Amino acid sequence: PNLGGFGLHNPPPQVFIKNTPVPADPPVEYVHQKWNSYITQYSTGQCTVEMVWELRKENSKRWNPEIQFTSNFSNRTSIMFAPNETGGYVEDRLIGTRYLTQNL
Amino acid sequence: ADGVGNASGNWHCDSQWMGNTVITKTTRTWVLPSYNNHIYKAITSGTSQDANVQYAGYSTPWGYFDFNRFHCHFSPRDWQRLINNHWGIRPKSLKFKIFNV
Repeated sequence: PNLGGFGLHNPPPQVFIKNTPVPADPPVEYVHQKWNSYITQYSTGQCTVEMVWELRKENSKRWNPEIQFTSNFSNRTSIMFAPNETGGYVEDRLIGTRYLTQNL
Repeated sequence: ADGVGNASGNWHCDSQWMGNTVITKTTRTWVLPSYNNHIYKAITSGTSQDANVQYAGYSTPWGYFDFNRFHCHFSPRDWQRLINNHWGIRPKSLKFKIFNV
């Protein structure tokens, strides 16, 4: 994929969820019409996502140290990659995967 | 054990990381002279009158091996794998060889 990631012929299936319509009070005398009357509903709950990832171990004979991703943010008014004073979660830095090196 | 024309050992330098243990192997070429020309010498601080620098002892015809620094056993890259990923280290066992004399 041009945006990056894993191209999949069979991607994870889409998970669809709706609130089942709860109809409101029907008319005592039957009428033939489309039913537009509903009780206002919403739902909430918890969802767990569990993914298994396969890894390739770094195997290298390089003598000198390599590049590592580290915290070099220094002094801040809140922790980086944490909530701020008002509780907003702050990730201001994009992090790629390419740090270790390998020969062509 | 072995003749003139056979090597009595092979070169081994690697680091192996298995589980909670790392094994370092390293090989060097060493040179030994004949020290003191085969005698022991009583050595002192000489005529020095300063008590702080005074000493008495012996130099020997013998040499010795000192591997007691970490960079003997760890490449910088291995030292990096150690310090970034682990909370603790201690030595467990030691094997030493002299060969191809």
